[PDB]
Amino acid sequence: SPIIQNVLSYITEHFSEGMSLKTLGNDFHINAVYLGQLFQKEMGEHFTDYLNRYRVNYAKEELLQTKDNLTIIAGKSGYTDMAYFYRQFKKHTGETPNRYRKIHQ
Repeated sequence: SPIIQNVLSYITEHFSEGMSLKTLGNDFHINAVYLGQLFQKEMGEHFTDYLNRYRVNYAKEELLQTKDNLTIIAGKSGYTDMAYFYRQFKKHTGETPNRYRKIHQ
């Protein structure tokens, strides 16, 4: 099992919890800088950009499947910084969260 496979699978299991190269490095006992570099090499993008797309893809479905609160949904998607969530959702869907909800729900 190459390291990259283990990390990719780990994201699927834990995407909603606090996660970074540093927490992954600690969990896997592997140098965090190297983990980031290996990720950039194999995936063609930064770890955080992959993780944001993954989280936003969850958020966008949760926004349509529920009438639950937006901040609550961001929390369930792995965001604690709401300004950051707002930026990231816009980046990965092309729309603001509540606009996306409006167009598609």
